[PDB]
Amino acid sequence: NLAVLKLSEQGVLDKLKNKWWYDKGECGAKDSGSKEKTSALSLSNVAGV
Amino acid sequence: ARDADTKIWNGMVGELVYGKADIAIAPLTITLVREEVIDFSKPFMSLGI
Amino acid sequence: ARDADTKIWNGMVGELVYGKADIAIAPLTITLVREEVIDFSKPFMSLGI
Ligand SMILES: NS(=O)(=O)c1cc2c(cc1Cl)N[C@H]([C@H]1C[C@H]3C=C[C@@H]1C3)NS2(=O)=O
Ligand SMILES: NS(=O)(=O)c1cc2c(cc1Cl)N[C@H]([C@H]1C[C@H]3C=C[C@@H]1C3)NS2(=O)=O
Repeated sequence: NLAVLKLSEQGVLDKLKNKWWYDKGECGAKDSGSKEKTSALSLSNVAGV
Repeated sequence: ARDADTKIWNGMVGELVYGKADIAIAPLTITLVREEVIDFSKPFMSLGI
Repeated sequence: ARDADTKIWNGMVGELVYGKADIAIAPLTITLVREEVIDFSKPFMSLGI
C-alpha cells in the first residue's frame, strides 16, 4: 500500500507504461500516420466523368 | 471464479484464497465479489470494457 | 497540508487527525503523506493535472 504510491508519485509507472507500450510502435499507422505523398492520378479516380 | 454450490474459487483466486500462493502481481481486476476473500492495494492502472 | 517544520495539519485532514470530524466525503486527492495519518478507500473518480 505504501509502495505502489511511491511508484505513482515518481512516475515509474509512466516510464514502464511508455517502455512497454509506446517505445514498441511497430505496425503501420502510428509511425507512418504523419508522412506525406504528393500524388499520381490514375484512371480509377476519374471514371464517372 | 467461484464454483456454483460449493464456492470453489479456481484459477488465480483460489491460489490466494486456499493458502497456495503468497502474492499475485498480475492483471487482476478489483470487483465486488473478490474483496470478501482476498485484499487489494490501491489501483495502479485504469481501464474499461 | 502539513505546516513547515512543525507537522501540524491544517484544513480538513487535521479535522480527521485531531478527532474533530468523523468522515470526509470531499474532493480529496490521494497523495503519499496523507496515507500515513488517515485511511482512504478505493478511488471513485480519476483525474489529472
Ligand atoms: N495512466 S495509468 O492508467 O497507467 C495510471 C493509473 C493509475 C495510477 C498511475 C497510472 Cl500511470 N495511480 C493511481 C493511484 C494514485 C493515486 C491516486 C489513485 C491511485 C492513488 N491509481 S490509477 O488511477 O490506477
Ligand atoms: N471515469 S471515473 O474517473 O469517473 C471512475 C473512476 C473509478 C471508478 C469509477 C469511475 Cl466512473 N471506480 C474504480 C474501482 C471500481 C472498481 C474497479 C476499480 C475500482 C474498483 N476506481 S476508479 O478507477 O477511481
